[PDB]
Amino acid sequence: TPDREKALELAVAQIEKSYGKGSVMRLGDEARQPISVIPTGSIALDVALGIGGLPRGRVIEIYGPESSGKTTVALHAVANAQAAGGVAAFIDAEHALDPDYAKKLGVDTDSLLVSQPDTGEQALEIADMLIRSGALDIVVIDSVAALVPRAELEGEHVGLQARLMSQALRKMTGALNNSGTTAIFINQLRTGGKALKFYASVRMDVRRVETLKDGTNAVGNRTRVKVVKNKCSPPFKQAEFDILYGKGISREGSLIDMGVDQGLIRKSGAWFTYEGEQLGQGKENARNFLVENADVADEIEKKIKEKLGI
Ligand code: NA
Ligand code: NA
Repeated sequence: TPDREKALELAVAQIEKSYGKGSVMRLGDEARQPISVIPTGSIALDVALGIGGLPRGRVIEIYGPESSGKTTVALHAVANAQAAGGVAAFIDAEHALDPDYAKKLGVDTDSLLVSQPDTGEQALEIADMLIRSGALDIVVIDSVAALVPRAELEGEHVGLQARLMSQALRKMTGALNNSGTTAIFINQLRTGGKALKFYASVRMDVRRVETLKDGTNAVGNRTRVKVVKNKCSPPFKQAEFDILYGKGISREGSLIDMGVDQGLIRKSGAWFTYEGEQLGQGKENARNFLVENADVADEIEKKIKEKLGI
Protein backbone atom coordinates (compact mmCIF):
# COMPACT_ATOMS: atom_id res chain seq x y z
CA THR A 1 0.00 0.00 0.00
CA PRO A 2 1.10 3.63 -0.65
CA ASP A 3 -0.54 4.49 2.68
CA ARG A 4 2.09 2.21 4.26
CA GLU A 5 5.03 3.81 2.40
CA LYS A 6 3.90 7.23 3.65
CA ALA A 7 3.83 6.02 7.28
CA LEU A 8 7.23 4.33 6.94
CA GLU A 9 8.89 7.45 5.51
CA LEU A 10 7.19 9.52 8.22
CA ALA A 11 8.34 7.10 10.94
CA VAL A 12 11.88 7.20 9.51
CA ALA A 13 11.86 11.04 9.50
CA GLN A 14 10.65 11.25 13.13
CA ILE A 15 13.40 8.81 14.08
CA GLU A 16 15.94 10.72 11.97
CA LYS A 17 14.75 13.98 13.54
CA SER A 18 14.58 12.69 17.14
CA TYR A 19 17.90 10.79 17.30
CA GLY A 20 19.94 12.11 14.34
CA LYS A 21 20.66 11.05 10.78
CA GLY A 22 21.85 7.46 10.46
CA SER A 23 19.62 6.37 13.39
CA VAL A 24 17.92 4.04 10.92
CA MET A 25 18.98 3.10 7.37
CA ARG A 26 18.15 0.54 4.71
CA LEU A 27 21.28 -1.52 3.97
CA GLY A 28 20.92 -0.84 0.22
CA ASP A 29 20.75 2.94 0.71
CA GLU A 30 23.31 5.24 -0.84
CA ALA A 31 25.38 7.25 1.61
CA ARG A 32 24.93 10.99 2.19
CA GLN A 33 28.36 12.36 1.23
CA PRO A 34 30.06 14.77 3.67
CA ILE A 35 32.11 17.78 2.51
CA SER A 36 35.31 16.37 4.02
CA VAL A 37 36.41 12.96 5.26
CA ILE A 38 39.73 11.40 6.24
CA PRO A 39 40.75 8.80 3.64
CA THR A 40 42.12 5.48 4.91
CA GLY A 41 44.86 4.54 2.43
CA SER A 42 42.76 1.89 0.66
CA ILE A 43 40.02 2.83 -1.80
CA ALA A 44 38.39 -0.51 -0.88
CA LEU A 45 38.00 0.53 2.77
CA ASP A 46 36.98 4.07 1.75
CA VAL A 47 34.17 2.49 -0.30
CA ALA A 48 33.24 0.07 2.52
CA LEU A 49 32.80 3.10 4.77
CA GLY A 50 30.43 4.58 2.18
CA ILE A 51 31.59 8.17 2.59
CA GLY A 52 35.11 7.69 1.16
CA GLY A 53 36.92 7.78 4.50
CA LEU A 54 36.51 8.31 8.21
CA PRO A 55 34.04 10.95 9.43
CA ARG A 56 35.15 14.27 10.93
CA GLY A 57 33.98 15.24 14.43
CA ARG A 58 33.35 11.64 15.53
CA VAL A 59 34.62 8.80 17.71
CA ILE A 60 36.08 5.89 15.70
CA GLU A 61 37.01 2.50 17.14
CA ILE A 62 39.51 0.27 15.36
CA TYR A 63 39.99 -3.10 16.94
CA GLY A 64 41.57 -6.44 16.29
CA PRO A 65 44.11 -8.85 17.63
CA GLU A 66 47.82 -8.31 18.07
CA SER A 67 49.43 -7.97 14.61
CA SER A 68 46.13 -7.35 12.84
CA GLY A 69 47.10 -4.11 11.07
CA LYS A 70 44.80 -1.92 13.14
CA THR A 71 47.54 0.54 14.07
CA THR A 72 48.68 0.75 10.45
CA VAL A 73 45.11 1.81 9.50
CA ALA A 74 45.07 4.56 12.15
CA LEU A 75 48.48 5.82 10.99
CA HIS A 76 47.27 6.08 7.39
CA ALA A 77 44.37 8.17 8.66
CA VAL A 78 46.95 10.35 10.46
CA ALA A 79 49.06 10.73 7.30
CA ASN A 80 46.06 11.75 5.16
CA ALA A 81 44.81 14.21 7.73
CA GLN A 82 48.29 15.79 7.72
CA ALA A 83 48.66 15.68 3.93
CA ALA A 84 45.50 17.79 3.66
CA GLY A 85 47.05 20.38 6.03
CA GLY A 86 45.76 18.96 9.33
CA VAL A 87 47.36 18.66 12.77
CA ALA A 88 47.60 15.23 14.45
CA ALA A 89 48.12 13.98 17.99
CA PHE A 90 48.89 10.48 19.24
CA ILE A 91 48.07 9.61 22.86
CA ASP A 92 50.27 6.64 23.64
CA ALA A 93 49.93 4.37 26.64
CA GLU A 94 51.41 1.38 24.74
CA HIS A 95 54.94 2.69 23.90
CA ALA A 96 55.02 0.55 20.74
CA LEU A 97 54.99 3.13 17.95
CA ASP A 98 57.66 2.80 15.23
CA PRO A 99 58.12 6.24 13.68
CA ASP A 100 60.34 4.99 10.83
CA TYR A 101 57.49 2.79 9.67
CA ALA A 102 55.08 5.69 10.22
CA LYS A 103 57.24 8.03 8.15
CA LYS A 104 57.54 5.49 5.34
CA LEU A 105 53.75 5.16 5.03
CA GLY A 106 53.32 8.94 4.95
CA VAL A 107 53.16 10.35 8.48
CA ASP A 108 54.90 13.68 9.07
CA THR A 109 56.39 12.42 12.33
CA ASP A 110 58.16 15.72 13.10
CA SER A 111 54.79 17.54 13.25
CA LEU A 112 53.06 14.75 15.17
CA LEU A 113 52.04 15.64 18.71
CA VAL A 114 52.68 12.77 21.11
CA SER A 115 51.74 12.40 24.75
CA GLN A 116 52.79 9.44 26.93
CA PRO A 117 50.46 9.90 29.85
CA ASP A 118 50.83 8.86 33.49
CA THR A 119 47.26 7.52 33.82
CA GLY A 120 44.08 6.63 31.97
CA GLU A 121 42.30 9.80 33.12
CA GLN A 122 45.34 11.91 32.27
CA ALA A 123 45.32 10.41 28.76
CA LEU A 124 41.66 11.28 28.12
CA GLU A 125 41.91 14.72 29.73
CA ILE A 126 44.93 15.55 27.56
CA ALA A 127 42.96 14.34 24.55
CA ASP A 128 40.09 16.55 25.69
CA MET A 129 42.25 19.64 26.14
CA LEU A 130 43.71 19.07 22.66
CA ILE A 131 40.28 18.58 21.13
CA ARG A 132 38.77 21.74 22.69
CA SER A 133 41.62 23.82 21.22
CA GLY A 134 39.96 23.46 17.81
CA ALA A 135 43.43 23.05 16.27
CA LEU A 136 43.43 19.26 15.68
CA ASP A 137 42.14 17.31 12.71
CA ILE A 138 42.78 13.96 14.38
CA VAL A 139 43.76 12.39 17.67
CA VAL A 140 44.63 8.69 18.03
CA ILE A 141 44.50 6.90 21.41
CA ASP A 142 46.74 3.81 21.64
CA SER A 143 45.20 1.97 23.41
CA VAL A 144 41.97 1.41 25.29
CA ALA A 145 43.29 -1.49 27.40
CA ALA A 146 46.24 0.64 28.53
CA LEU A 147 44.06 3.49 29.91
CA VAL A 148 44.63 2.30 33.51
CA PRO A 149 42.91 4.31 36.30
CA ARG A 150 44.98 6.42 38.71
CA ALA A 151 43.64 4.50 41.72
CA GLU A 152 44.73 1.12 40.34
CA LEU A 153 48.15 2.56 39.40
CA GLU A 154 48.50 3.87 42.96
CA GLY A 155 47.57 0.42 44.37
CA GLU A 156 44.10 1.09 45.83
CA HIS A 157 37.35 -1.47 43.62
CA VAL A 158 37.84 -2.89 40.06
CA GLY A 159 35.30 -2.12 37.32
CA LEU A 160 36.06 1.63 37.36
CA GLN A 161 38.03 1.76 34.08
CA ALA A 162 34.74 1.21 32.23
CA ARG A 163 33.31 4.10 34.27
CA LEU A 164 36.37 6.21 33.39
CA MET A 165 35.73 5.61 29.67
CA SER A 166 31.96 6.36 29.95
CA GLN A 167 32.37 9.73 31.68
CA ALA A 168 35.23 10.85 29.42
CA LEU A 169 33.39 9.83 26.25
CA ARG A 170 30.33 11.77 27.41
CA LYS A 171 32.50 14.91 27.70
CA MET A 172 34.60 14.17 24.63
CA THR A 173 31.76 13.61 22.12
CA GLY A 174 30.55 17.18 22.56
CA ALA A 175 34.05 18.58 22.06
CA LEU A 176 34.62 16.49 18.91
CA ASN A 177 31.35 17.43 17.21
CA ASN A 178 32.01 21.12 17.93
CA SER A 179 35.66 20.98 16.81
CA GLY A 180 35.38 18.73 13.76
CA THR A 181 38.30 16.66 15.20
CA THR A 182 38.18 12.89 14.58
CA ALA A 183 39.19 10.65 17.50
CA ILE A 184 40.37 7.09 16.87
CA PHE A 185 40.52 4.61 19.73
CA ILE A 186 42.68 1.56 19.03
CA ASN A 187 41.46 -1.49 20.89
CA GLN A 188 43.12 -4.91 21.16
CA LEU A 189 41.15 -8.15 21.50
CA ARG A 190 42.66 -10.13 24.42
CA THR A 191 39.09 -3.30 28.02
CA GLY A 192 36.77 -0.33 28.73
CA GLY A 193 35.27 -0.78 25.24
CA LYS A 194 31.68 -1.36 26.44
CA ALA A 195 30.95 2.41 26.33
CA LEU A 196 33.12 3.01 23.22
CA LYS A 197 30.87 0.58 21.33
CA PHE A 198 27.83 2.91 21.70
CA TYR A 199 29.59 6.32 21.47
CA ALA A 200 31.53 5.34 18.34
CA SER A 201 30.05 6.39 14.99
CA VAL A 202 32.30 3.91 13.17
CA ARG A 203 33.69 0.62 14.44
CA MET A 204 36.17 -1.40 12.37
CA ASP A 205 37.18 -5.02 12.96
CA VAL A 206 40.65 -5.59 11.48
CA ARG A 207 42.30 -9.02 10.84
CA ARG A 208 45.23 -10.66 9.05
CA VAL A 209 43.85 -13.04 6.44
CA GLU A 210 46.99 -14.51 4.82
CA THR A 211 50.66 -13.75 4.38
CA LEU A 212 51.80 -12.47 0.96
CA LYS A 213 54.82 -14.38 -0.38
CA ASP A 214 57.78 -13.23 -2.50
CA GLY A 215 59.04 -16.60 -3.70
CA THR A 216 59.74 -18.02 -0.21
CA ASN A 217 60.12 -14.72 1.75
CA ALA A 218 57.20 -12.83 3.37
CA VAL A 219 56.50 -9.26 2.14
CA GLY A 220 53.22 -8.39 3.86
CA ASN A 221 49.73 -9.57 4.77
CA ARG A 222 46.37 -9.55 3.08
CA THR A 223 44.20 -7.60 5.58
CA ARG A 224 40.41 -7.73 6.06
CA VAL A 225 38.35 -4.98 7.65
CA LYS A 226 34.66 -5.23 8.47
CA VAL A 227 32.81 -2.01 9.32
CA VAL A 228 30.68 -3.53 12.08
CA LYS A 229 29.15 -0.20 13.09
CA ASN A 230 28.52 2.81 10.83
CA LYS A 231 26.27 5.76 11.63
CA CYS A 232 27.24 7.61 8.45
CA SER A 233 26.38 4.96 5.91
CA PRO A 234 25.05 1.40 5.77
CA PRO A 235 27.06 -0.87 8.13
CA PHE A 236 28.46 -4.40 7.80
CA LYS A 237 30.50 -3.78 4.64
CA GLN A 238 33.96 -5.23 4.37
CA ALA A 239 37.17 -4.61 2.47
CA GLU A 240 40.44 -6.33 1.81
CA PHE A 241 43.74 -4.69 0.97
CA ASP A 242 47.47 -5.35 1.43
CA ILE A 243 49.79 -4.24 4.18
CA LEU A 244 53.32 -4.52 2.81
CA TYR A 245 56.11 -4.97 5.32
CA GLY A 246 58.04 -1.74 5.79
CA LYS A 247 55.62 0.19 3.53
CA GLY A 248 52.04 0.02 4.80
CA ILE A 249 48.75 -0.23 2.96
CA SER A 250 49.24 -0.72 -0.78
CA ARG A 251 47.14 2.07 -2.28
CA GLU A 252 47.99 0.87 -5.78
CA GLY A 253 47.03 -2.75 -5.02
CA SER A 254 43.68 -1.49 -3.78
CA LEU A 255 43.11 0.68 -6.85
CA ILE A 256 43.61 -2.45 -8.94
CA ASP A 257 41.18 -4.53 -6.83
CA MET A 258 38.36 -1.97 -6.99
CA GLY A 259 39.29 -1.22 -10.59
CA VAL A 260 38.52 -4.83 -11.58
CA ASP A 261 35.58 -5.04 -9.14
CA GLN A 262 34.04 -2.00 -10.88
CA GLY A 263 34.85 -3.22 -14.44
CA LEU A 264 37.08 -0.16 -14.99
CA ILE A 265 40.08 -2.47 -15.22
CA ARG A 266 39.55 -5.51 -17.43
CA LYS A 267 41.42 -8.83 -17.35
CA SER A 268 42.78 -10.57 -20.48
CA GLY A 269 44.63 -13.55 -18.98
CA ALA A 270 47.04 -12.61 -16.18
CA TRP A 271 47.21 -9.19 -17.89
CA PHE A 272 45.37 -6.33 -16.23
CA THR A 273 44.23 -3.67 -18.72
CA TYR A 274 42.90 -0.13 -18.54
CA GLU A 275 41.23 1.53 -21.56
CA GLY A 276 42.92 -0.85 -24.02
CA GLU A 277 46.29 0.06 -22.48
CA GLN A 278 48.09 -2.66 -20.48
CA LEU A 279 48.95 -2.18 -16.80
CA GLY A 280 50.90 -5.35 -16.15
CA GLN A 281 51.12 -9.13 -16.22
CA GLY A 282 50.17 -10.36 -12.74
CA LYS A 283 49.24 -8.17 -9.76
CA GLU A 284 52.72 -7.00 -8.70
CA ASN A 285 53.57 -5.62 -12.16
CA ALA A 286 50.23 -3.86 -12.39
CA ARG A 287 50.76 -2.60 -8.83
CA ASN A 288 54.31 -1.50 -9.67
CA PHE A 289 53.18 0.19 -12.88
CA LEU A 290 50.77 2.31 -10.86
CA VAL A 291 53.49 3.49 -8.43
CA GLU A 292 55.86 4.38 -11.32
CA ASN A 293 52.90 6.09 -12.99
CA ALA A 294 51.19 8.26 -10.37
CA ASP A 295 49.21 9.96 -13.16
CA VAL A 296 47.35 6.76 -14.20
CA ALA A 297 46.82 5.81 -10.55
CA ASP A 298 45.06 9.13 -9.95
CA GLU A 299 43.05 8.68 -13.16
CA ILE A 300 41.90 5.21 -12.06
CA GLU A 301 41.20 6.53 -8.57
CA LYS A 302 39.26 9.48 -10.01
CA LYS A 303 37.18 7.11 -12.14
CA ILE A 304 36.37 4.66 -9.30
CA LYS A 305 35.23 7.54 -7.08
CA GLU A 306 32.94 9.13 -9.68
CA LYS A 307 31.40 5.79 -10.70
CA LEU A 308 29.87 5.63 -7.18
CA GLY A 309 29.18 7.89 -4.12
CA ILE A 310 32.50 9.78 -4.14
NA1 NA B 1 43.01 5.49 -2.54
NA1 NA C 1 53.68 0.97 14.54
